[PDB]
Amino acid sequence: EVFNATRFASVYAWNRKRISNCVADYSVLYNSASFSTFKCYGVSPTKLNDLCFTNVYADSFVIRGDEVRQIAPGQTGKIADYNYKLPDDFTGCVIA
Amino acid sequence: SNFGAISSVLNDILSRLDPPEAEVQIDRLITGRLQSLQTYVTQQLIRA
Amino acid sequence: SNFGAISSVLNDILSRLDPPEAEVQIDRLITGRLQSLQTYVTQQLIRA
Repeated sequence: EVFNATRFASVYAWNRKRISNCVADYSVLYNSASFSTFKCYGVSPTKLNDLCFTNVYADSFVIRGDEVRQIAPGQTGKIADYNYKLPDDFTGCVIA
Repeated sequence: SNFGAISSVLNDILSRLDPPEAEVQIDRLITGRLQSLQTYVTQQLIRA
Repeated sequence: SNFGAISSVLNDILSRLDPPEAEVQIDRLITGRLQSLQTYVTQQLIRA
């Protein structure tokens, strides 16, 4: 329901899906659908199983391909200024 | 203290981030800890 | 002094650049002024 779905929200009216009390794994996501930019800031994608997070928030939204670089801690533009902007000391990363 | 970084201890960034990417954060923590150690040594030398 | 940066005071870089971009320049000015202050109090402690 969080990856490879058919209906998402917008960039200003996104939903904060509560993902907690479960086994959050990253190695079981490559068989569902291919990911274009698996970039992650502040956390490594290979160290997701060694550690354990708490109250994972799922923010899903569909944007244009030209705005894929604005989702970063400290960018500027039309999404990083007028829309949901990632914090500076933001832990967590994005799957697009 | 973070010394201008995202975390304080090196074990935190080494557990969440990768060494090839968090190398600048480790270097800032080492230089920050070395500066505090140098200040404490100079203070102890004056007290001695 | 610039301490290895493009300007001396933080009010100049904060007006031409954004804080998310000029964060490294402000950090270099802070650790540069802190090092000079550490040297000044060291000389003052020796003079005292």
